[PDB]
Amino acid sequence: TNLCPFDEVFNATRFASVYAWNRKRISNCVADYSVLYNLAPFFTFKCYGVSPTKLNDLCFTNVYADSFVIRGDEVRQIAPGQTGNIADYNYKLPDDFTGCVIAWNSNKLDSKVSGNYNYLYRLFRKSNLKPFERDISTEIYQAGNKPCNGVAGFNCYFPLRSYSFRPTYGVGHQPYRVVVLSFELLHAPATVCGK
Amino acid sequence: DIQMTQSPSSLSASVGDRVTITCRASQSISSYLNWYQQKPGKAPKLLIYAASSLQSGVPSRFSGSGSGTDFTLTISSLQPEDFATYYCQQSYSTLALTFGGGTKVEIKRTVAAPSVFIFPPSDEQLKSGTASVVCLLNNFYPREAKVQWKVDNALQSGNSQESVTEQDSKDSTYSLSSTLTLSKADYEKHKVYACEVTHQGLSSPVTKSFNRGE
Amino acid sequence: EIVLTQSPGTLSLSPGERATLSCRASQSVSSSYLAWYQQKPGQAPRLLIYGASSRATGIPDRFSGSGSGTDFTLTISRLEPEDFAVYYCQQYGSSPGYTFGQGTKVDIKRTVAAPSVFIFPPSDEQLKSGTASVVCLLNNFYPREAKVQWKVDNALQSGNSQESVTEQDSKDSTYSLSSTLTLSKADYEKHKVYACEVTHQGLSSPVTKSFNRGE
Amino acid sequence: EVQLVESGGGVVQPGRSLRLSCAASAFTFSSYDMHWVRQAPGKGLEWVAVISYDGSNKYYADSVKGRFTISRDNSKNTLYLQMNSLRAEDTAVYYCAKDGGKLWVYYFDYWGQGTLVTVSSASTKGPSVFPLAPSSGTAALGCLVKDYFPEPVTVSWNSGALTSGVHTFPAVLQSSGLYSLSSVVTVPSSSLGTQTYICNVNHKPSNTKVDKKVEPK
Amino acid sequence: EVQLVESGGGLIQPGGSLRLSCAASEIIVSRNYMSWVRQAPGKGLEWVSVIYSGGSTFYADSVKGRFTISRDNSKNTLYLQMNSLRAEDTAVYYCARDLDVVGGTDYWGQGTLVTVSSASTKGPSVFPLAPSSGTAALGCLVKDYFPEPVTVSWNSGALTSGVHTFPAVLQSSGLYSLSSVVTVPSSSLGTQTYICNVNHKPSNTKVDKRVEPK
Repeated sequence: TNLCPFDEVFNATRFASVYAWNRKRISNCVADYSVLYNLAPFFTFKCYGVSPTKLNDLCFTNVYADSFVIRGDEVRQIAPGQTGNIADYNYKLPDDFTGCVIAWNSNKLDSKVSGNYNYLYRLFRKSNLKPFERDISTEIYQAGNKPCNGVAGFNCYFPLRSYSFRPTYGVGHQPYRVVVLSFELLHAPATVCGK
Repeated sequence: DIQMTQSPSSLSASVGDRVTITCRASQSISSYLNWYQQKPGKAPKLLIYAASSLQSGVPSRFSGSGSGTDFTLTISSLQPEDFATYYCQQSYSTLALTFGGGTKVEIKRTVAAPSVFIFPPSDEQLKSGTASVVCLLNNFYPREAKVQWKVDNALQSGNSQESVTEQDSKDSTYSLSSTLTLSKADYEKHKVYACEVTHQGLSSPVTKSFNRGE
Repeated sequence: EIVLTQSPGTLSLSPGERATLSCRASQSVSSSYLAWYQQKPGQAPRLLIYGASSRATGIPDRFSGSGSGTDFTLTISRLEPEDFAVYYCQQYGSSPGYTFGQGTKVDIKRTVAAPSVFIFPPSDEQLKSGTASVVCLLNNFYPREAKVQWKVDNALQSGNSQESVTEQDSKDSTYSLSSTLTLSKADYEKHKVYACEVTHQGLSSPVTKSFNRGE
Repeated sequence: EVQLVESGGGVVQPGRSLRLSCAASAFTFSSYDMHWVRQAPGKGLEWVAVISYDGSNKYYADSVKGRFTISRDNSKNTLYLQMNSLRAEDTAVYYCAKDGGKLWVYYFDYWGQGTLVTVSSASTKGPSVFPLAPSSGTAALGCLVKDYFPEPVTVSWNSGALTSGVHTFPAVLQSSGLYSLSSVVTVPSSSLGTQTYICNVNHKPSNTKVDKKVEPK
Repeated sequence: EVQLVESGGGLIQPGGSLRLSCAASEIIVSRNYMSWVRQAPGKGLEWVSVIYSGGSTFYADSVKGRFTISRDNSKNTLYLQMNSLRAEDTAVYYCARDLDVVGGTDYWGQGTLVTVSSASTKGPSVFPLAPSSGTAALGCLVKDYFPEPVTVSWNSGALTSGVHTFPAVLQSSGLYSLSSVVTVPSSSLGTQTYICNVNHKPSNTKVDKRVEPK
């Protein structure tokens, strides 16, 4: 009677950057849906392809728990069929995404007075990300005609930037911790059931 | 949220026709599209769920197709009890269920030009400090009509309201009343009051006017 | 969205003085999301500073920026006559796209300069078309205020001319005015002396440049 | 054969509270999800809230979040909706809908007749009836029922004897928070000098009945 | 050698279409944030659209549904298709590469003018201004043309110092009129020849005119 490790994902002390988003593979457990069952109004809760009141009555093959950090103006992109720097270059959700997204304002946790430059994001990429693609490459992005060869220069920039979360910023520039729960049902034994 | 767009907003058809209503979603909603009928003053009724599945009790003349963003409700043979509004509703974002603008299937008939009437404010109301000028458009088809107010040949804007009736149960026409509300002071400061009606059944815009005190 | 508001609207300073151009955002954004642009007349804007404080490549040392939150500043020390332009601040924190500021116009003062008055009769290639355009030219003067009075046989011409002033020059910071007196070919021969009176602060007395038709 | 019957709707001042009910019949109530969907006068449908079959799960739309509270009593087969801090925009007909349950997502297969909830800071006011005199083959004359609250009003002509050519228009909500409508009738111009036209206006909320005689000026 | 050369502006009737180009050199359009910024005559700057290296497009609320930004990697050219143009769309349109936090918007195009009007394009008329009796002055007169702008240079751009090209004036005849002058030393009058180069892209009229004393 193992319980699905959801506390380890929501109650984590440190979250990942959006470009290197962390994923916890949860399987063969009993799902105590309660972290999402009754969520307060100050929680952004959007489910796609599945109803939350029905999750206790469904068994899935695997459930994926993706967690990372973005700013408030970018949470609208963590959704199926969305475009933008986060959706295209950091964390993309498919068009037929089956699962829920959870986001809450973490300005009291991830924002320092002198700036919290620890959280990063990808600004430049040659093409868009496929759904559930994770690109941790830090190769100098070529924006011009001459090859970079690992040289930061004109039309040759480092593809990652910092967020600089300061508490005195607006709500759209404050850090939001996002947890994306994917519910997968493939030709396999269903093991993640509810109770 | 996800925006559902329904075209057309209103269509005219007669009994026996084949009516097809369109429904577009701003993003792919898989096959989770639903169709609802609602008569005036009554509750909405479910027709099609999951894009195409027919709800029990609903006649077989209703059907749905489409997947992704484009969806289509089809009535093979329109019946008299099928003249109503039809809403499409997406259920992909289960925590953000959104409906469409609806399509009103009206009874089609020949074009009928409106009978324009204009009424000055009564002397009784003028003793209370308010003037109400009424412009009547009587028994026209279709519902589309433009009503402009002119006071001393000066176009009015922001002081009038319209009201339209449902399709008449005998000739399937509409009637509209536009109410221009002025203070008694502003009413006495002008002479020529007119409303200009633009309709399809009119060769030119018809203007009905009156002169205050005549 | 985010609204950007600059101040002041117009700033007139002597060469060598210090300018201070303000800019503020409706929401408290990071200092790294602001940028300043200079647009001289007839040109596209060029980047001066990005990230509020970092100077672009090839921009002189006298252009410096500072500020964070909702209080950003552009300082132009050692103002030069080639700094005559409109300066915009922009923000790219409300992605996608950016939002520009209302713009601060920077005029440049100098010493009074008298205009050089030239007058041009209408060309023969033009008189064959039916119109006759007399042109008077005021070249390189300061300040902008200069009255042009057309005298046709010592009769003041009203409702018959159109003036045109240029932007401040990038080197001498003067203006130039072009008054054009258009009148028909038939009415061009009814009169004889076509003059051009010029009154300016740099003239101890109004200066008139005229000519005679056929001389 | 599935029945849903609402109650509890009425007139309420802004910022006050109101509670709705929804009696379920002829189906296993305690095993289906339940929804609330509202519809403003003349507008489309808007989903409000959902509660699980056992009532342990509650979810709300962003326009009613933290302001409404949905609950259910499976021993009484009734669905509830506690509405606090009511705004003027909450003015709508509130339907309770049963979840179809066959799909992984939500869809409403049966609705209640609906109950009206009007939010306004205007007190009950009787209507003032002013005549619409005919112009001095067919003529038009009517009555103007102006400034009343709340809805509805009933207008007859000649105590019901005259129903042909009568068009009673829907009430419009003026900028003063008071309703106003017009009722008209078209008659032959020959009967203007030989027939008395009386409109019978009735407003039960304020208990105000006004008979007005329309005559040419 | 970093250029952003624009082309394709001119006069277009209201409700018509026009397509702007942004030829790029040494900068690859398909691997950069490329935007279109417009500036109404006498107003500030307005961002219109952007395209990402991944292909994502975004438009401002003032051009949504009417503009379409595209590109062609083989030609390395950014495009902007404009449909349903009106009076407000008259502006000087710029393309520019966006660097966001890592450099703002460094390189800009020279900008092409889009005039939306219901008037005919009339070619200019260039008339000389011969000098009369310390230094001397002469120039050309670019009269009766529509619409803006006209580019005037002297000796194919070889004569920069001393030239004053005046702004156009809207005369009563609906057309424009523009004066361009240059002060030159009186000594090099007969030995140095002066020619003004007047170009009118909307009417496709290029005229070179000789100026010499009577």
